[PDB]
Amino acid sequence: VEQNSGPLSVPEGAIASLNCTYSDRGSQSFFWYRQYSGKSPELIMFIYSNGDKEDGRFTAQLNKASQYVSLLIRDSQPSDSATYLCAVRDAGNMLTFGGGTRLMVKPNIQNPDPAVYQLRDSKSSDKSVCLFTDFDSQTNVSQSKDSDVYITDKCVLDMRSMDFKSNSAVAWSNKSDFACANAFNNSIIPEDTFFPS
Amino acid sequence: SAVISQKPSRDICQRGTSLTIQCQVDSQVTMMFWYRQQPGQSLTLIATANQGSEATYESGFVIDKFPISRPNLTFSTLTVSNMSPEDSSIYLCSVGGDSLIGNQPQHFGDGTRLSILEDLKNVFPPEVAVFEPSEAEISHTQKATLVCLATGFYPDHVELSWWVNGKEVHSGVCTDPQPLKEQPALNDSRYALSSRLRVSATFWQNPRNHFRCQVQFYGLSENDEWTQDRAKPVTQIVSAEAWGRA
Repeated sequence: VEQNSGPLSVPEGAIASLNCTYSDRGSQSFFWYRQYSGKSPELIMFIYSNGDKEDGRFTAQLNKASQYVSLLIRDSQPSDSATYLCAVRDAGNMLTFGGGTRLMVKPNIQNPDPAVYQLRDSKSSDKSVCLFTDFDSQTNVSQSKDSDVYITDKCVLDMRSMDFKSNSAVAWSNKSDFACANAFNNSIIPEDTFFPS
Repeated sequence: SAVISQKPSRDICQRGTSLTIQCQVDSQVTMMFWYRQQPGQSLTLIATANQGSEATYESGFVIDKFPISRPNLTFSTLTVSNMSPEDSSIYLCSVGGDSLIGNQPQHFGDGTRLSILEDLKNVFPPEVAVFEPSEAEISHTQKATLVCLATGFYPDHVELSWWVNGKEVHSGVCTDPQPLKEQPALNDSRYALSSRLRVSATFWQNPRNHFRCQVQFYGLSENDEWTQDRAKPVTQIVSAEAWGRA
């Protein structure tokens, strides 16, 4: 039995701490995996004896007396957001995987400019699209209370050439009374959220 | 350092049929395993493939349901027998243990995304639409955000990408990690998916720039029978595009 935890949020630039514990004290090998939402698990590094092991911004800590393995991610970036799995090999060749710990490295929004814009309608679509963008990483986007209104969770895009990151959530619906002024009414948006006419 | 090749990549199969997926390694590795994992869930081991004998199945998985055959060290096949929609998952192949380069850790293959439907008539390709940036965002932030919606597709076998002036771009692009159900209570609900491309207002306001939202859909194959007035939902690319404007 190998035990991970669940969902974790770490500020951009801080150290992300991921730990797992195992039951078999006769374990000989310990591994960390990184897995994105679509891809398959990818081995990031491994450790066999007690101490720390650095491999760039990754650090693997092992204490076999206390029965824990750790993965430290220094100078964490939003691209580190994935599910991190801890695997432990017993006295034989059998690997016991953990449930995995989902990591979310939220970006630092230096100049938060929360606003809800209405994008230009598409002549090929019957939907009106609203964009809640440029809010800071502490704002949570709640699900849709209306049935035929669809709201996605917040997304982090990185304009690399401008060194600019921003959050954004999309809301759309084909109702005739759908307006962006109340598209995110079921969420706790900032009070200074800009609502252009 | 072993290269694991899984086939097929993905497949849409009827309920009650059987699919034989395979896993081949370029080098001889001792241990070999078969995993099952749904997107977002945890990795659950099915069995450990033994060479020239029955595989050792974990609790819950039986041989009559998941026959596993490993002739040599570099080849193994898993058959999902009498498939039901509950067997829909991503089937992983993992190899590890002693090799010519020594005892290497377990690395995984690319997996086989298996979708099992009650009726293949429910396979629909996505409808893709691009929404041009808001003028209020352009004047307020000097940044223009395009939004792409892929809606009404089933199952969730889509791959969204943005293309600017014929070149696939990754900067300023964020797509939803997983599609959302259009009617979550319904078990046959079709999926929707959003994605944003954000550029500088001056780049969007250049009418020479071309913006295309490409959505690769993986559907039925040639051998899959199809008798409907609707166009056969084969593997296809559905796109929506927009030029710049000032």
